[PDB]
Amino acid sequence: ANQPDWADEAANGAHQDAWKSLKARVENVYYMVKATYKNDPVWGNDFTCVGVMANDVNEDEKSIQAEFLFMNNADTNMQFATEKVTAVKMYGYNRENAFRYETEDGQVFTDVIAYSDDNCDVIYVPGTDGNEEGYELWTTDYDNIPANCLNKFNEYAVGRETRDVFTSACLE
Repeated sequence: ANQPDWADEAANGAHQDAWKSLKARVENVYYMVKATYKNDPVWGNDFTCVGVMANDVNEDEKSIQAEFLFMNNADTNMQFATEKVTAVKMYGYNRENAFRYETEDGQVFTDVIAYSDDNCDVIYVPGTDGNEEGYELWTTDYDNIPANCLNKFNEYAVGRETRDVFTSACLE
């Protein structure tokens, strides 16, 4: 199958619920505190300070409209954006476990939830089309990292070097 040992629905699916994760973002802001890579087609090159908030809950499509803040080398200050995100299935799952980001002009990019709890996610970025493979970590409070997600993130990102993404310094 060419997939990570953690993509195992029978074992891990109760903690890999993307649709529930997308909707959590409607009630609370999510911030990307750490990642293991620096160039993404969605975030940009040398990205930092990524966070999100969501609206336009569509149960039929399992999609939301996401508003991102983020920083990359395209500009010196905070940038904003709007994209559609849809909960989809990857690695042979019965139940949606993946984030399909869609740009206005139809570009699609899909990341997989490796692990999630009510206030955090660990998100995997397969990196195909020659992109960078790595891991992300998100929480509802950039000052406070939930330990289960951190634990899972350090485990799954083993052998990779970690770096900060959204810290307090982002909002001076």
